[PDB]
Amino acid sequence: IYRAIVTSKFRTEKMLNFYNSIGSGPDKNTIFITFGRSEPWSSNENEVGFAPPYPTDSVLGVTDMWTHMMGTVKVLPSMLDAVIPRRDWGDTRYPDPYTFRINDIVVCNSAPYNATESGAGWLVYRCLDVPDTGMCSIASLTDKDECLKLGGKWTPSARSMTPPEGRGDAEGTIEPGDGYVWEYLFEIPPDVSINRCTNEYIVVPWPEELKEDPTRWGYEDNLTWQQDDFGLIYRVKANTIRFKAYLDSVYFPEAALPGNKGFRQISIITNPLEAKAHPNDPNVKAEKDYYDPEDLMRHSGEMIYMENRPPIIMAMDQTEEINILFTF
Amino acid sequence: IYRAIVTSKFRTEKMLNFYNSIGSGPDKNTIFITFGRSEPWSSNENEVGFAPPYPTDSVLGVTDMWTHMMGTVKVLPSMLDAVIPRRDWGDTRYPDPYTFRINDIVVCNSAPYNATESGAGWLVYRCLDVPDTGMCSIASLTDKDECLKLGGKWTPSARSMTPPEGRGDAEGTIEPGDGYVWEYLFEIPPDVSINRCTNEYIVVPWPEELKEDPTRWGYEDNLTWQQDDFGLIYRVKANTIRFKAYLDSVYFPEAALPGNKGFRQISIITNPLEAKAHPNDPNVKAEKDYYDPEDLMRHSGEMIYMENRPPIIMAMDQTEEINILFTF
Ligand SMILES: [Br-]
Ligand SMILES: [Br-]
Ligand SMILES: [Br-]
Ligand SMILES: [Br-]
Ligand SMILES: [Br-]
Ligand SMILES: [Br-]
Ligand SMILES: [Br-]
Ligand SMILES: [Br-]
Ligand SMILES: [Br-]
Ligand SMILES: [Br-]
Ligand SMILES: [Br-]
Ligand SMILES: [Br-]
Ligand SMILES: [Br-]
Ligand SMILES: [Br-]
Ligand SMILES: [Br-]
Ligand SMILES: [Br-]
Ligand SMILES: [Br-]
Ligand SMILES: [Br-]
Ligand SMILES: [Br-]
Ligand SMILES: [Br-]
Ligand SMILES: [Br-]
Repeated sequence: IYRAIVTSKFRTEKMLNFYNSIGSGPDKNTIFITFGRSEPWSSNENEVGFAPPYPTDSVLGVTDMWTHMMGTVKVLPSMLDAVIPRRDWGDTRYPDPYTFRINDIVVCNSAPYNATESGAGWLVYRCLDVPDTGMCSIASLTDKDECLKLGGKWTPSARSMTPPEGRGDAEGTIEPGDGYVWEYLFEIPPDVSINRCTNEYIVVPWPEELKEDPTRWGYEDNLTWQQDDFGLIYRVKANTIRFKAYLDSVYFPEAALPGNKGFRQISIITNPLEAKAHPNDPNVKAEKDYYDPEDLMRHSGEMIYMENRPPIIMAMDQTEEINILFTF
Repeated sequence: IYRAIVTSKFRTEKMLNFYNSIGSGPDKNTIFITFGRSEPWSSNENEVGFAPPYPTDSVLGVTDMWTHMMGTVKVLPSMLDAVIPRRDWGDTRYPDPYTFRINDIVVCNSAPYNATESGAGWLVYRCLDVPDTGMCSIASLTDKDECLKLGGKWTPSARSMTPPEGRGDAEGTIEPGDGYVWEYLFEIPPDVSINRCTNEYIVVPWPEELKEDPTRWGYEDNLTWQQDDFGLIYRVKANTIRFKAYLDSVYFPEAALPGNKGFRQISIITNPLEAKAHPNDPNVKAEKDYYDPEDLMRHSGEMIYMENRPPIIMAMDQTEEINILFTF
């Protein structure tokens, strides 16, 4: 008899609680990324389009993971980035380069066809309104607000004749005139773009990092903080965390030996405990940065994510980058 | 390209994130439950089978929600409960009352058909093994282990003769004889099974309260604490939280008088702010236990949940139990 819904702001909430929960202390969580394996999938595993087996969400799956674990890397917050699907205004290398949709977060000033204010990093804007005529996804209802009395995912006809520029009005509202409307959100720093961003995704700072260094993210001229309190991740429907962990082979010389067939498994384990002598002892939370699986209480903590992929070669003191996408 | 996924523990992990993120300070959350709208949805709202319209997950939705907010109550941890689907052994008022599957969580000792021990609350066992002979999701798979390794859930053709009793062996194993293995999990105190549980949901203690006082949850003999660290919610794949809160008219005189209109909207705002004298005044995260909407800065916080229902009359000195489900 009751009609309820979890609003998308809940998807962001989860993502935030998770990111905030991480910390040192018994009151906090420590997550460890893990790698391991050697037993090659099959012969034809180095082929192109080769899909290894999915990981088995089961205790046998978990143990089959812990058995092949070769080492562990503590994941700190500075390695987690709230990210959203990247969409550059006019990138014809993908679909609909000029036609968008309401609430679509579009990036600008990242390419010659984005160039709007050199010297600044990528500027990200939100699409508030679009051109009248178009399609309402479901049913029909089309005109000035025919699909705006209910507001269903609406794809317009006419295109964006031009990228929005600057930081809009006090509320970042910009009216290009092409029948579109945008809201200036923020500015991504060069290094962040270079180091953290990708072709698929961009980074959204966290409320905290935003409140501490506003100008850094082109968030200073912003007043919507008097309302959202640095809740940008909320404003752009961010609900995805992209990791960025480097495997320091310099740590372990175990597989940094010539041959090596690399590992094919990855897993994120939360709150694993340090191997105890007398099993009837007080469990200890693992808070160091690295660990030898044997130095870790097998099965301790919770395994929230397992990954299977082709083998990855590791050298002497060669640095290997690990990235994963958690969604909420 | 890669073959990876999130395991069941990830969901539990999210629920725990939510529950633990609540409190004071900036890295924690203050959740309020709002109740509002006195004006009828329509003249037929009091008619049986009447459902109002689904709320709209849009800024308009929130503005509207606020437009009609009558009051808001702070949500305390003691009000949230990790709950899992409830399946009572023997409840012949439902399907498979004697036929279970692997990993099913059954409840015994919660009614005559369950009775196993006066002097103990509900005992929640987990089905570990079942009769070899039976049927399978995919017909062409007339074999346990076959259907076991092929995915499909196996349904034993031989029913469970008697309900599992006691706490079992070392890890909690129990074998009546009907070729149905069981694993005792924990127990549920009356004060909880009576106020917290429902027909389809049984409460499961959170780690800290399982720690704070074990024997209470029949988790005393337990040894898994030497590894899972009171992570019971993980073992049962608990990802749902149930809200138990009370709306006292006494604190909202306005909204109540000998003849009011009631309230038809409930929603949840995380981290709202109190009213400001002026827009630039630093943001004052609202922590009081209850607010009149006017005392809160409109649109502050993040509305992660909305819900509309027929009117609920809020007479003088009468409290209303407001329940809310959250799935992660
Ligand atoms: Br109902
Ligand atoms: Br830390
Ligand atoms: Br399992
Ligand atoms: Br597990
Ligand atoms: Br850090
Ligand atoms: Br286009
Ligand atoms: Br970096
Ligand atoms: Br933050
Ligand atoms: Br931060
Ligand atoms: Br150990
Ligand atoms: Br699940
Ligand atoms: Br947590
Ligand atoms: Br909206
Ligand atoms: Br909103
Ligand atoms: Br409490
Ligand atoms: Br049956
Ligand atoms: Br009965
Ligand atoms: Br109670
Ligand atoms: Br807890
Ligand atoms: Br607790
Ligand atoms: Br205000």
